Amino acid sequence: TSIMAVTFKDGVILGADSRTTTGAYIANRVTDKLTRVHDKIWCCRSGSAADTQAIADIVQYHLELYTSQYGTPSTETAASVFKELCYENKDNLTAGIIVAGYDDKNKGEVYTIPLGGSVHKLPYAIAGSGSTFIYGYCDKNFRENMSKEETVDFIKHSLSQAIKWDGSSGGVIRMVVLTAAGVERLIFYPDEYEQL
Amino acid sequence: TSIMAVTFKDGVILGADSRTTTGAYIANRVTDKLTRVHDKIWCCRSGSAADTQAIADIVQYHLELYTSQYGTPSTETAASVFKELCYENKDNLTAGIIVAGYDDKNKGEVYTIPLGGSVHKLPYAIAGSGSTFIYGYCDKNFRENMSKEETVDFIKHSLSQAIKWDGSSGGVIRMVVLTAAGVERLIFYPDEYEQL
Amino acid sequence: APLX
Amino acid sequence: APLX
Amino acid sequence: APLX
Amino acid sequence: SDPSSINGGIVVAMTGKDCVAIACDLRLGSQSLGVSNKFEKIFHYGHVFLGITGLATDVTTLNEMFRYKTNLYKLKEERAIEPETFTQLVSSSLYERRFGPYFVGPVVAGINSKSGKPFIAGFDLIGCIDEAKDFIVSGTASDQLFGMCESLYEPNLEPEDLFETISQALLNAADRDALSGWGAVVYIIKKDEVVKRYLKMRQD
Amino acid sequence: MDIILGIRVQDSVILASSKAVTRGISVLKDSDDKTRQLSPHTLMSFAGEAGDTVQFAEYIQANIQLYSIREDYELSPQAVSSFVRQELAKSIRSRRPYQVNVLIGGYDKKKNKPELYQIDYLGTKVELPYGAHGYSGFYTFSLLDHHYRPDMTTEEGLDLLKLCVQELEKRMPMDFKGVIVKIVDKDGIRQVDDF
Amino acid sequence: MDIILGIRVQDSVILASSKAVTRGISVLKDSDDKTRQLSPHTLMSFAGEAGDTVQFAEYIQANIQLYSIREDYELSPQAVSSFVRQELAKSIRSRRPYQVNVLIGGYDKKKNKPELYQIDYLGTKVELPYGAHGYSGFYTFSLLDHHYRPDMTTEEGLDLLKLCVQELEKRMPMDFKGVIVKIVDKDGIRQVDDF
Amino acid sequence: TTIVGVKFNNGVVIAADTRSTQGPIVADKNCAKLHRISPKIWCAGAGTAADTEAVTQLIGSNIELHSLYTSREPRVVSALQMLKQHLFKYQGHIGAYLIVAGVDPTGSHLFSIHAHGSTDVGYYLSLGSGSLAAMAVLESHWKQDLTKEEAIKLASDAIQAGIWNDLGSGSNVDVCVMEIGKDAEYLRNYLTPNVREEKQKSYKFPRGTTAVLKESIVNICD
Amino acid sequence: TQQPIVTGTSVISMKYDNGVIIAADNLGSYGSLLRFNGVERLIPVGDNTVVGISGDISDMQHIERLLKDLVTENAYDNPLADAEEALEPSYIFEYLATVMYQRRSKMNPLWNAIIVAGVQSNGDQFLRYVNLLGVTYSSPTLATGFGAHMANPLLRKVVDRESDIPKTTVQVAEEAIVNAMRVLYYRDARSSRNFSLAIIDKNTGLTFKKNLQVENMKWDFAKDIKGYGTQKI
Amino acid sequence: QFNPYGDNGGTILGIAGEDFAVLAGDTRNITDYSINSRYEPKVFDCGDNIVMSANGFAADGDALVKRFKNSVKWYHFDHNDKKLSINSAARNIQHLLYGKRFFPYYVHTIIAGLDEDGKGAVYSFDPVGSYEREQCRAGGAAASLIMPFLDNQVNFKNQYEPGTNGKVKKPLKYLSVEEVIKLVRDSFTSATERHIQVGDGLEILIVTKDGVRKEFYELKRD
Amino acid sequence: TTTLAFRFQGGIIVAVDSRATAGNWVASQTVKKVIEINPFLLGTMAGGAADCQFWETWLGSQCRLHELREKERISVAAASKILSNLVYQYKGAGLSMGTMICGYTRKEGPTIYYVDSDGTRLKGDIFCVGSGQTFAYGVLDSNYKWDLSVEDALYLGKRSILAAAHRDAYSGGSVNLYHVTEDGWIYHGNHDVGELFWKVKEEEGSFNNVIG
Amino acid sequence: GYDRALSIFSPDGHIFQVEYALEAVKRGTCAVGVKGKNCVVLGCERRSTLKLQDTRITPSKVSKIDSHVVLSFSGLNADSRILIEKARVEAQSHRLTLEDPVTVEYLTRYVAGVQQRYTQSGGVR
Ligand SMILES: [Cl-]
Ligand SMILES: [Cl-]
Ligand SMILES: [Cl-]
Ligand SMILES: [Cl-]
Ligand SMILES: [Mg+2]
Ligand SMILES: [Mg+2]
Ligand SMILES: [Mg+2]
Ligand SMILES: [Mg+2]
Repeated sequence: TSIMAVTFKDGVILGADSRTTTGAYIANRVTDKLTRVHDKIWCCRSGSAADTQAIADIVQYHLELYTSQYGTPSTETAASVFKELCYENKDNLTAGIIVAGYDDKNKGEVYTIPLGGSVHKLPYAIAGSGSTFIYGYCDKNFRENMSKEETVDFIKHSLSQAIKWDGSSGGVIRMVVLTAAGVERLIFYPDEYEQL
Repeated sequence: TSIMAVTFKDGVILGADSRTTTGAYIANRVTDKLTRVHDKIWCCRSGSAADTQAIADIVQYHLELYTSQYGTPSTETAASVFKELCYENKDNLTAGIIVAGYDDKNKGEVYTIPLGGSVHKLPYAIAGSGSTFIYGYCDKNFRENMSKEETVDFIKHSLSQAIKWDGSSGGVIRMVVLTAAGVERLIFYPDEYEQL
Repeated sequence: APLX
Repeated sequence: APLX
Repeated sequence: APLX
Repeated sequence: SDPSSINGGIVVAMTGKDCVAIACDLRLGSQSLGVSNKFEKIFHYGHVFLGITGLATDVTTLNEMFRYKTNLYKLKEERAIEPETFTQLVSSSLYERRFGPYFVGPVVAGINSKSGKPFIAGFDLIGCIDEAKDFIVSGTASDQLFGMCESLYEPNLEPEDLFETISQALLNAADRDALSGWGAVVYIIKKDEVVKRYLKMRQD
Repeated sequence: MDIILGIRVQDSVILASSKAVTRGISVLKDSDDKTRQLSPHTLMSFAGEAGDTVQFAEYIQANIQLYSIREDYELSPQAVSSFVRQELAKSIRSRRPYQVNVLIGGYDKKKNKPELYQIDYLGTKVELPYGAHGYSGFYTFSLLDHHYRPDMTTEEGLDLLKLCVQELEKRMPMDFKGVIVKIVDKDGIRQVDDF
Repeated sequence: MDIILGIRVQDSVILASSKAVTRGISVLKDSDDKTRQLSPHTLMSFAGEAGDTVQFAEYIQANIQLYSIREDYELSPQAVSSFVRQELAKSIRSRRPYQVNVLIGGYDKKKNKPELYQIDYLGTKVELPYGAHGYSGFYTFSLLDHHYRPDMTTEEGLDLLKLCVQELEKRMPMDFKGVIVKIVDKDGIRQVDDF
Repeated sequence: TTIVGVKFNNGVVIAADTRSTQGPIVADKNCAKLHRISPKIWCAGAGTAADTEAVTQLIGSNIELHSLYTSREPRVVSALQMLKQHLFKYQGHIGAYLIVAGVDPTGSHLFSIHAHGSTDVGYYLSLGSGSLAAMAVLESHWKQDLTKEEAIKLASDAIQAGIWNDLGSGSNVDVCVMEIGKDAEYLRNYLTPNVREEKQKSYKFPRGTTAVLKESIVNICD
Repeated sequence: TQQPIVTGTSVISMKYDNGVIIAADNLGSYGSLLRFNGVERLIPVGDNTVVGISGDISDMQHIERLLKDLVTENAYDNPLADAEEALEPSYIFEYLATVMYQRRSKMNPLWNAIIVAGVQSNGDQFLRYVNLLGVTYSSPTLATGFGAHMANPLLRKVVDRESDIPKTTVQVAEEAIVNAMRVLYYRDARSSRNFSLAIIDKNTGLTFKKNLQVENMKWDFAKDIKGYGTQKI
Repeated sequence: QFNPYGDNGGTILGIAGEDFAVLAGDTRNITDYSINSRYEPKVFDCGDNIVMSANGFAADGDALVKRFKNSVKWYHFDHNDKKLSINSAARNIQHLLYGKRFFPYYVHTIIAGLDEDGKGAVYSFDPVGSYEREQCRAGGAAASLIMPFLDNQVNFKNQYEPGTNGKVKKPLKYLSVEEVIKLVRDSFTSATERHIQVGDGLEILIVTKDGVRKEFYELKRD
Repeated sequence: TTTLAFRFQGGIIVAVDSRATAGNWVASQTVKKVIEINPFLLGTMAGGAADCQFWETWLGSQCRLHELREKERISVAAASKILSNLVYQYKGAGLSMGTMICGYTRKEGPTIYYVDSDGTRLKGDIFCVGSGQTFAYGVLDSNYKWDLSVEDALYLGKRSILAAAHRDAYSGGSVNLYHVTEDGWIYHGNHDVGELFWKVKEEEGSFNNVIG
Repeated sequence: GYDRALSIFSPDGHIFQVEYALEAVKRGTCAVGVKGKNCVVLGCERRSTLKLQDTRITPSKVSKIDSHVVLSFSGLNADSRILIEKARVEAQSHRLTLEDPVTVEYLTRYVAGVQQRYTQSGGVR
């Protein structure tokens, strides 16, 4: 996997490749690693497919029960529920999760949760095996308060390079846009992003 | 280690950090990883310090004996001698070497020799633990037939990022310029390159 | 097992 | 041992 | 821990 | 199966006023089983004394080897080897077997016949020379010997007083080690007389 | 292999060696003689790894016999024991060491004295009034510490030896099928047939 | 532990069990009785892991004696053997299994027939004319295959048993210090004192 | 061990502590870790004690023969090259960690060598178990253009850091100063800050305390 | 049984005449990857205590939550929560020390090395260490990780024993701490240039300094170093 | 894999007189080749004229002392402020130690005080609770260095009356507190010389019918 | 360790050494390896020092509870079986014990039981237990008769420990003697091997392997 | 679990459930024990309102607890089986640990202890 989430002026955008791996065999070339845990709180999944799915399902359940009692949860709250599961079960989990959501008060927010189950609030986050190859690129190119089109290009160019060098990443580039306007899904095919 | 060599209009430039490591302890913070095997054929050393020094010394000896009999060796020839040592002793060596030289006929040339002892002629090469973090950046920013000042900036910015993310890289950025004019040594200190 |  |  |  | 502690044993050497002392226990065993109570670990080649602890087969082999080498030395040189020179010979010989070493802890003791100076030295199994003004220790009760010597020792002891100090160092060290003891021998060495005394000690 | 004992008395050396040869869960033989005559007044008993024991014993025998023919002279027990020790001391650092423990009982005709040497596979030599190899020593040494005297006769030595075999036959786990006893004195080597 | 044998003849079951208890290089005892009477016409011999053997034997004994008192009746040898098998079959999948092998010799008073059951620590039960546990079987089974007849008397069974002990005393590596022999018939259980 | 090397105006200085250990026990409270390769080339050695002494002597022997053969004073780079190629050949199994320093016709030099055969160049270096304590001091107080007396002070201070803070190091400070145009001056026990205090009691025994079974005169003559 | 994932390096500290100083860099390493740069590893408890933590960062954040909860719990039914019954540095330490040793005894440790620095109510300086094994000790200077090997020797030159504490000012003490942080940046491969520093004084109270940088570094001599032995150019 | 044990070094020593007892211990605390503290006491007054030290793995040592101190407190609560005798303390400590038989406290424990006849008492324990009363015991890293010296100087082992042909032993006698402290100081200075984990400072706790007194002495800091 | 106990005409002799070792380090020369359970019961210790000491004093408490509950001193058989059943519960956990429960009761007479940590329980006349057991057996077996006098039996037990103390590196210190009669156990002193060896050598003429 | 304290004290200091259990004993068939100089004899009444009984298989009034001890009773027949079973188990357990059969006093003390336990345990009569 190669995944990332980037805050910008109007909110936050999540990005991911579509490759699932089983050794050197691609078990699924059209995977959806961007996952809804609430209307406008989503997550990027990396690591074990089974572990991250099981965690995401439990979080979605917790936030649905939260919403029934206390109304819309904050993005911080969602990240805290992810953390609790990842931290307390650190011995039995292989899950690198980026949590991203849109509040109207707090706007776009990104929390990354690495293997140990620590939480890190950042302007943008990158994760997955393919992220290693774009630390240099992303650090040099990220700016705060970018536009929607700029942020889409930033993610597209970043994941394009991650996919190019990482054998464990590939397929299509999926993206999910989180703003006050709503939820938009974007897809970008090899013929476009490869020749960037 | 983070090392690289980049061909350009007037020739080729080699670049390297100055960190030697003994676990998490920095055994030498002012190491010189750019090494002369001939007047205008140099190499970047990564991997084992002992192995790469022993190899470089043997190569320098071979090219000195070559020069005594047949005159100035080509950069390809120098890379072939490195390869022969790295390939035939692959079981007992940990050496990632980039060979770079200037001919007047062939101009600037770069050969990279990874762990297995294979040879790869490229426009530019990156290697060492810190190289992983700049594949994205270097691929996006490298152009053929750059000027001296552009190539120096490319290497400076690249190694700056490699150093920033790689704990095994740091100190000063050393560079060696190989052109028809001669051999120029450059050094760049943390206070400059860190805030790029 | 499937990885991402 | 020393590494680079 | 001694033995006897 | 640790070669240096199969047979057991100890050696200690000390310097005094115009004299030296070297002492050893008499035990040879096979782990728990005591086999021999007559196994002396001190040898001499002319006026130079050598004590060896560790694997008993190597103790015997090295004695035979140094007798061999000092005999040829004397024939060619037409003089007895001195302690300083012999110390170097021991070091060279042990390091020759760097990657297949004799499992021993040798100790040189003697008086230089030209200068009259008392000399002692110790080695590890591969030749590293350990020179000392005061004392050298070796064997399975080396920790105990270090403790006894460091507390009991004082400089410039007379031969009769030095005998008491080295004897008490060895005896009390041996009694805290299962693999050492079963008798003891002390050599008092003056410029041109050497006295050898067997000590009464507990036999368990 | 397993049990070999030795006792040096006033005028002779007595060696006792078990007769059993066991492989797996089967006693293949109960009359095995675990000894070789090296010279007229020198006997060597042996125990250890299968094959190695006899191969080593016979190799030593051949060398001593060669020496005897060359010089028309019998080596002293001390000289033979030193030769044997050196061969084992060489062996222990070889590619495949001889895993053989030996006792050498001899009568020195020049000194008119019996001599018993105990040598293990490492080349560890000691001269002793009484000796044993393997687990036997764990019973016999303490027994002999109590009952042995240096001025005993050959007959007293045999009775002392009977006491050792009886103790071993009582407390040892394995059936070693008795012992072959041989005496080394001024008149050479002879075997006791009724033990 | 080590050697336990069993022979079923016309009118009785004969059990022979070695007397040695060895730990390390020491025979601690040479008169050990490796058997327990479960009921007046049922005897169980045992061999295996130290401690486990006696603990298991006495536990079974207590249970059968409890049954006898409760019902005022003696369980058949077949019934006792099945109870014992089940206990071992339970044990083998426990946290720490009983490492005990047993023979059960009994006389069924309702059938007027002797019965011999061989049960190993896994709970593997078989009814046999003759049985053995451990390395003993590797000698005795073939011997009994040759000399055994189904219509033999108790005296013929004892002579057949002497032939087994003699073979074991000849070819077995360890000294097992002879055997205690017990006979199970219509009149109950008795010990042969001179074997 | 703590060992250091420091370059100055007109030469180089090296220093070392004087403790040798076997496990947690102190065998020698005053061993010499400063070795002479040639008159004006000295080396400081940490690691396996027998290896540092043996490798130092072998290269020192070959350097002498080379000096006689070439009719020239030996160079530090020759000792460096011979040591590293020897150590590399043995793949780290010869556990010699060395600081090589000296003066020669080319000038003054300071190098370090690791057991696997890698070499380093520097104005200040430290090796051994107390190298981190020493390097902390060197990194704090070192500057360009040191005088002789300043370099000795810095070197011995770096060794003291090891002596007090590293359990592997202790006892005294040895120093050797190699200045251009002058003889090298070896300063054995330059500092002795660990003198044993007076004991509370004399443990001299009354004569006859030890029980004796046998006495005999030993013949040492022919 | 654990293995640390995201980690923090050295925490260094010392006593001076009127209080204590403690410092730690702002890095969260992921093996050799210098992953996170905005990590605060000094956590104040009240206005009289600072807890400096190295090792696993997920466990550090857990300990943050425990200390945060301890402040809340202490305030419950406590009219003197901001006076005589406020949390002392000694109380905070003993609590953490208890937790650390309990976790090691259950074979599931908090993979950390911790230094609790503060000033007691009677004015006394408090400085004590505890780690994943539950091992505790106190000294005029304390440091974790590489700091133990490189910082302690430097800080001990200023305060070598108890009697040196009254003779050491806050200016001299801070200077030594800042110097030590520079040395660690030279020599520790998992250190960063950015760090935080905290002073707890019995008179001026808690001063928390963020976004400090290592400066006045010596690198110029690197230009003169060529090759690894015989190389001249 | 996580290793729950560590080694904090140091050494301890207990000697009993006629109407007193001492329990001494160095103040150094270490891990590997580093010093954690030059003054970290590990000999404690536990009340009821009992002094205690549990040397080895300091975390286990502190836990044990903490639990025993607490045991003394509850002994008073449950048995009408009755004084816990040294023999009763010893037995209680055995159960504390053996309670963790399958996950032991990694320490050598020594307690000192006065028995119920007013005579000096020293008890020593192994890590799992085996105990024994003695006149003399050294524990910890340098126990193997100090203990044989104590056998010789406290219990007069291997010492015979001069001129008696090794037939009459040197008679046993109690030592004065002045003589005992001389032996303690010499024992620790000797151990400091030859053991790297021992040094910095020596703290002695002396127990008489009047109470517990302390004495401190400097030790070498290398 | 070397411990023994044997039955004879005049009751039971019990003899033990006093050495404790941690590897090759001699930890103690003055260990009490006999525990006095009651005036008629003794227990011997070999193996783990703590294991033996802890559980045998625990055994003493169980024996005391028996005589309180049953108004009668516990039998040697029942006392030994409490210990053997206890260690059997711990089988596999790593307890190390070689013990002998020796005593007299009216119904049993003089009785010795061997009990060890793998659950073995054996009644017998002679046992030797410990690392030096074989050395003790060698002397004891070759001199044992049922008709030994109290004086001779005491000496043989003492002499057998001395033999093991001498040859076994992990045995030594001193010999503790006990004699068990119908009237209870009787202590026959602590005998240091330091003096006892030379005294026996001179008077008996044995130990000729040693330099006199 | 059913916890009710069924056996409790009354104002006059009686435990009625224990006393009413004695009435059940008073209802039971008569049992007598007489011990001689070298024997004990246990006699038991059997009521004759039950003809057409099968005396071969009908539970006997006197039960063997071990080969050397017997137990007879008066009261509830079903209740007695529980006591007899427990006694028989304890008899075998005693032989196993003490290596000696129970004394009559010990066996009695055990049975009496069981009966007592059922007078101050919750949920039992
Ligand atoms: Cl998935
Ligand atoms: Cl991934
Ligand atoms: Cl390098
Ligand atoms: Cl690299
Ligand atoms: Mg870096
Ligand atoms: Mg001894
Ligand atoms: Mg020290
Ligand atoms: Mg012994």
